[PDB]
Amino acid sequence: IETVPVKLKPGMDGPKVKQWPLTEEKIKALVEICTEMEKEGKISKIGPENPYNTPVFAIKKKDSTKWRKLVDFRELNKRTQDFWEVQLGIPHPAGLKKKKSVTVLDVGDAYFSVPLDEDFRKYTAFTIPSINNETPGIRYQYNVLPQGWKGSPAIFQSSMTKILEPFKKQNPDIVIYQYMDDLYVGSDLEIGQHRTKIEELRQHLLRWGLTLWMGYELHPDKWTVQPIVLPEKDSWTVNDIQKLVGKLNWASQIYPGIKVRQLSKLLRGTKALTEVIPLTEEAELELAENREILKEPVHGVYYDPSKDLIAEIQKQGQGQWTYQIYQEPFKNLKTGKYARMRGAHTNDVKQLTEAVQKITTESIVIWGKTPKFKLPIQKETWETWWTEYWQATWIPEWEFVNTPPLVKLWYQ
Amino acid sequence: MVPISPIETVPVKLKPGMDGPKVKQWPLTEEKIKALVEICTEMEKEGKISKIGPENPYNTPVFAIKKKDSTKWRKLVDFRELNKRTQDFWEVQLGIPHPAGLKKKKSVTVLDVGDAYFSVPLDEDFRKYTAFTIPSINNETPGIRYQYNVLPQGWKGSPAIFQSSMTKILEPFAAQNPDIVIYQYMDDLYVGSDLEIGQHRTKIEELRQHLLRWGLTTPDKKHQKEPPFLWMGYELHPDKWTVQPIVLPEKDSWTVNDIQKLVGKLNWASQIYPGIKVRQLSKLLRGTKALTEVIPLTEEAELELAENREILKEPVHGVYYDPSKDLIAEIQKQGQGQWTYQIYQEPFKNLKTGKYARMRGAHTNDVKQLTEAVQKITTESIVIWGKTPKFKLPIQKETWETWWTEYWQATWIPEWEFVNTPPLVKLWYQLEKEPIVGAETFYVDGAANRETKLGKAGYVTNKGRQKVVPLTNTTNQKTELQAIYLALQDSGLEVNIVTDSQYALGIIQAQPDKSESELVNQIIEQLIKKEKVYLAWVPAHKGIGGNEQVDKLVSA
Ligand SMILES: Cc1cc(-c2ccc(C(F)(F)F)cn2)[nH]c1C(=O)N[C@@H](CN)c1ncc(CO)s1
Repeated sequence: IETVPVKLKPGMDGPKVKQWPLTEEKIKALVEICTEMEKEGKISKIGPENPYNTPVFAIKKKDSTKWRKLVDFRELNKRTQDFWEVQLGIPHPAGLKKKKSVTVLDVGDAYFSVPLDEDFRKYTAFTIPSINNETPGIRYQYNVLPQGWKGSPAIFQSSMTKILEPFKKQNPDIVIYQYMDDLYVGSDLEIGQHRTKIEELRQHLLRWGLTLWMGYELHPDKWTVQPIVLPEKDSWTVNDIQKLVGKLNWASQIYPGIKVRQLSKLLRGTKALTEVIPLTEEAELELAENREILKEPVHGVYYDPSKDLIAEIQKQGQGQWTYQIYQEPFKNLKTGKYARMRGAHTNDVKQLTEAVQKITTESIVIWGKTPKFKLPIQKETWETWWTEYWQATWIPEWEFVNTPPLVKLWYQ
Repeated sequence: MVPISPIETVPVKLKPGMDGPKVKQWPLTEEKIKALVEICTEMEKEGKISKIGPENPYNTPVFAIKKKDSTKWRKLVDFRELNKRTQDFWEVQLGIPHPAGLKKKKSVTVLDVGDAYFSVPLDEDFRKYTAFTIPSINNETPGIRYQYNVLPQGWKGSPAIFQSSMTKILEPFAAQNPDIVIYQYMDDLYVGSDLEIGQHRTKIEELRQHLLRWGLTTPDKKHQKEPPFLWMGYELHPDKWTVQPIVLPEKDSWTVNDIQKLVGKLNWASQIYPGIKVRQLSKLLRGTKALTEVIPLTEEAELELAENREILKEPVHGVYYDPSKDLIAEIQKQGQGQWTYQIYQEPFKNLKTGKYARMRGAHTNDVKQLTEAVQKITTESIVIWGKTPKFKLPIQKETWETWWTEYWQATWIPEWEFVNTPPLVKLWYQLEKEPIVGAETFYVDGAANRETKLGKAGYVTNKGRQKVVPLTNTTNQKTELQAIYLALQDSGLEVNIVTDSQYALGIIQAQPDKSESELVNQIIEQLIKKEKVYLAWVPAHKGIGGNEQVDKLVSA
């Protein structure tokens, strides 16, 4: 019930981020939420002698219609000490990526029962904004551990190990990983029966609140990394072979052996784009060898936890989105594609926002880290709208792509 | 005596790793010293300052300026050196309230607190650094030493500590008087209500009672003003608001100052006067960096300032916000990357207006600019009214649908409807997704010499049509574009074009309708004329049949 000592790393002041404008209903929701939090002691009002600020806004999580407070702690997380005093943080379970089903449990509410270092509280300051700068902003700071702070799981991890030590006691089958305010629970178990030992964990969580009601069911073994595929046709146009030669040339940066000398010789001469050309036998062989080359994985592609993970996303149309995660260009550690059906049958930005959330989740499962995104969208459009569809308690970094990449063709 | 409630003290420290201020007290003339001994004596007997001994090593200089047209000397301490050392305070003074955001209250009373910041206690652990010295006559005694007991004017923390304290005091009064509104911005406190003027000035009195409970004295006899007011360059009337009437300066050889005082002043007018354009006046500025330089008006400038003038001739007014009515925002394209907008709730009566200038880009199109303006208006509206307005846009619904569905980037505008007020924003060309059967296939290429800057651009087609043009003073990138321009210029209404220029692809796939480059705009002009254009890319120096034979031809 006593504080654990927390610092920032020297040479770094606390965060001083400006609060961005909020709709009236979001401000109202935050006022109600923070008034209660103030009553419960989780937060307290703050004077102007606190120069620090972290932005805040309000959401509606998946399948729930009452507002939830989210604090963008991205800048504070950068400036927060890295917690390797007793333990070197939580080592990522390489087995969590390998389970046939994994489910995510919001454990963030458990942080609100443990106090935060009274010396550190001044750095968690946030501002409920006013409309039209009419009245000053309502300023609060955290007394308890805050959701979204990278220190909250680090501090709680010692006291969370005891909460699961009975559960992983009975189930050495089950990998449990925690990231920010989330508990990721995984097993090689059957689908109906994986739901069963979960809800058990739900109640085993209520027993210790004496001294968080729904689930997201990922399947990290229901899918895998995506190969480069070449078309299979019986008659090829000049255009077809041109596109084929282009993608082969592009893939030859990744795979060593992709030959296009036999295929490009077909393209010699200035034929109409829609004219069929029979495939030379050596051209047919060359494409066959290129196929076999494209079926093996890339050789010597390793994950390095010292470097950033980069995620690129291409909009492909009709609700489909492609993506690749890598650390060095052309050495993807994962690729995939986004489907549809999830809102925005007419809102590109909601799709991209949901796509960013799913890729971050898969990235948390595989490496225990979030990637830096390269978003195919103008900064001004993204910035204006992404918070109105955001539902996760974490937030990744992102930059904006302003030049249309030729690679969109090749991942289609 | 009715007892005063104490105002809670804001703890203050100076910046980490900084000492206090130690600056020497200027030599003052004998009359000026006499004035400040007078002032500090009453302020000391008022509890606002107090003499300090020789222990305090800190010192801030103090001067005395004389009140104009009046024989009242008053005091000035230059806190600049202590301001540099004081901690940073929090910055809620991020914006200035916009008149269009105020809701029309029937009675509104504004009370200035230019007095109360001095009745608020200063943190006593910090009073030691507010020390100043009144130099004695003939420097023959130690200057009398003083320190502040309350928020000093000109000090960094005074405005933030004053407003924080004031808000603390106003909370329960506003909470237990929901039938009013209290806004607090800088030294003033705005109070409005929808009750009869009788019960207004009663509750106004009640608030002044409430601030006496903390020892904060309030304007009474007249003093507190009721609409209209000249405030922050606006004119706030009971039913209406508008820019303070401010008229254009006139010169014959306009300097940099001349319109640095006129675009920033026509920017001001553009928030209520519809259709104010600034571009042909600002090109004259960013291209120079001398605060004195003159340069004549361009041929399109005095046509625009003549249009400007035709707008600043009659007073146009803005309405106050009604939260029960819908917010509407309407945009008009005005040309040369200029966009104008009006935000309103019923026709003919704007809440506010404004304009948006395109971003400094190399290429652009109308749809991207309209999108950017929608985002600007969206954020402005959330700032001012706390909600997103419904848009009326000069773009057809099907135009927007083909655009966003085929644009490589993700994009979105919120709820909006088409308004048929030309010039309508259009899609000027659309590339094909698959090759056009029956259309001639133009294999284009270009190449230049990095040393002579000479080069060639041309094409070979499937019907045997060929062309290679020699070019001077060009680069590889220019020739690649020129080759495409030639294919477009020489082909029928439908044409397939094959290139290896990733540079050209990048420009065209971005779909610009206007460019800085003379050559891109020609290509754009050629694309508009076409019926169907399929643009196919191949990698260079693979000798592909068509883009092997023409590569050779342009480097020969
Ligand atoms: C009579 C009056 C009402 C107001 C007001 C109206 C609305 C709001 C709010 F809260 F609604 F935004 C806040 N204050 N200001 C004034 C006013 O005359 N202020 C004078 C000094 N007292 C000056 N302002 C700038 C000066 C030199 O730059 S001198």
